[PDB]
Amino acid sequence: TSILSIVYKKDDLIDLSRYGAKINIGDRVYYDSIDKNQIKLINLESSTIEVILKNAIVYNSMYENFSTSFWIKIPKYFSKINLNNEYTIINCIENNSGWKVSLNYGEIIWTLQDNKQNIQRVVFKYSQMVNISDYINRWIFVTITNNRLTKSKIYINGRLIDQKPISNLGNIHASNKIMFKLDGCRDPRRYIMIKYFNLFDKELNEKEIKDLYDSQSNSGILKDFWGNYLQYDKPYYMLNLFDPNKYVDVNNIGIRGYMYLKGPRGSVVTTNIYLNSTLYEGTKFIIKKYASGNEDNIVRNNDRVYINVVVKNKEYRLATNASQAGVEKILSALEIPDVGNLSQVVVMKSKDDQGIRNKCKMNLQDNNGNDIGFIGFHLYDNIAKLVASNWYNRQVGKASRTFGCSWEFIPVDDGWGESS
Amino acid sequence: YASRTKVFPGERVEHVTFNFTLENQIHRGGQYFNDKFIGLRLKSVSFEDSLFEECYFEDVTSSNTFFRNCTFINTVFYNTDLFEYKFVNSRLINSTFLHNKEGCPLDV
Ligand SMILES: *[C@@H]1O[C@H](CO[C@@H]2O[C@@H](C)[C@@H](O)[C@@H](O)[C@@H]2O)[C@@H](O[C@@H]2O[C@H](CO)[C@@H](O)[C@H](O)[C@H]2NC(C)=O)[C@H](O)[C@H]1NC(C)=O
Ligand SMILES: *[C@@H]1O[C@H](CO)[C@@H](O)[C@H](O)[C@H]1NC(C)=O
Ligand SMILES: *[C@@H]1O[C@H](CO)[C@@H](O)[C@H](O)[C@H]1NC(C)=O
Repeated sequence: TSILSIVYKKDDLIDLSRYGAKINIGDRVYYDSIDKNQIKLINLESSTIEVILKNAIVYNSMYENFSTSFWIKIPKYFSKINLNNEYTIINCIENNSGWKVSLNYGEIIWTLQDNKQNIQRVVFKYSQMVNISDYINRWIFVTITNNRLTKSKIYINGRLIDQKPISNLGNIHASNKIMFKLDGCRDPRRYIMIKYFNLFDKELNEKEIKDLYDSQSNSGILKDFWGNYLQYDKPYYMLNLFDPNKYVDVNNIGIRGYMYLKGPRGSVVTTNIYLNSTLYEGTKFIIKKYASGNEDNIVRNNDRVYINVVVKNKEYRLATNASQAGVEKILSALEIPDVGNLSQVVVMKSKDDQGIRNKCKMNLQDNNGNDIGFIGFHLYDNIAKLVASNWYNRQVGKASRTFGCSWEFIPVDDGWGESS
Repeated sequence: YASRTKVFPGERVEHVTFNFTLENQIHRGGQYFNDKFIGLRLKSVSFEDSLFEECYFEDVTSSNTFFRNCTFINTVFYNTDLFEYKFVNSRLINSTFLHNKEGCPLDV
């Protein structure tokens, strides 16, 4: 049911569908080292991806429903130069007729234009004043459905954001060639990243789109704050979803010292452009592989690893005393050699028992393979102290809402621009 | 007290530190480039029409201190009680506030 499917291969891009669409690539198109199937397009002329379709599959009908899907990553807009600068990223418009996706300050837009130059637009709008954003500089699954008889709808991560009737529109033509380049952007240092572009000759429903989201989500591999692959030996800042205005901190080194959530988080501001909350606050959490036999530095589900802690640019270890009072017992950072037989083994957990994707959670386990439990926080005399407990596991068994067993890993990225 | 107020219209400053205490002053039209302000107390000091660029404010406590019509670029406010009501009609660009002191939301 797929007509175009741009997928990475041996130092090139090919089409999975049985149509053999011609592909040509510029000399300035880049690829991520770990996840090469994600494509970076910078604001230049040579940064071009041209895909040519077959005359038998060119959209030239008036009742033909069709859908598209892709993954997109849009860096932060830093200055006023980006305001009111609607710039195009994909065109299939010829003779002022076709379909185009474009980007504006906190906006992603679908545009359809028939032979009569009638314009229909569907928009997704995300703010940039928020404390922590789910969209800024993070991967977004954008899919777009077009039913010529009812409406045209936009889906962000599988959920409905906007819909607009298109019954008035007449015959919509499409270009034989489809476009990938930043077009109409005044900013010379603005890029995007794109991943998995798919086209379908029918209107997709909620079920099929959710299935596609889940399929392309790579639920069996851990993800960081920016939606990329989690890697070992890389320093990560830590965020708790349920308490996101505090950061992990230490007070004393060793067992007598406790790691806690200290706050509040600071701010980064640019008056009228962005007023986010600082993400580079606290103590880094390096991940060290223990038993994962995989050659890649990519972290997968159910992996058994160790976690280093960077305190005054020195690397310590997570461990807790298994034998102490209660279940919600305190974790600590200790000298690497002096761990002894303290519980240090952690299991990385992304998808649940049924395989439904959720955020990163770590399960402390002992040498005997007994679950100390999920890592989270609990308040002892007004201090939000880090604890590993099986209470989270109990609520998971009861299908209850666990509180604090969900963590988020934030590496330093150029798309955020914060000063460390 | 208001009669005794001192005024310094215009001053350009290059790389240098600034730990001191000022009382009843107005600095106007200042242009400070990459200047760090460590361990200073401000009592009724106002900066007007000033430009701070790659500045650094640390351990700053201020009473009746304002930054009006000021522009901050790539500046960092570390361990300061300079809350958002002390920047009157200012413009901050790529600026960070870290570890803000505890204080009242308004002037006391
Ligand atoms: C605001 O910052 C961003 C990011 O720059 C980083 O953060 C700054 C505070 C400072 O610490 C820099 O050294 C950091 O690199 C700027 O956007 C980037 O600017 C750099 C130029 O050094 C350029 O190489 C990148 O391509 C820019 N990225 C984008 C997407 O434009 C931005 O320019 C700063 N704002 C202003 C007004 O200059
Ligand atoms: C600040 O520095 C000056 C010299 O630059 C010095 O005279 C003064 O004593 C310093 N203040 C403190 C608190 O040390
Ligand atoms: C200070 O602001 C005034 C108006 O509020 C403006 O005319 C002036 O240019 C500003 N000063 C500088 C140095 O730009």
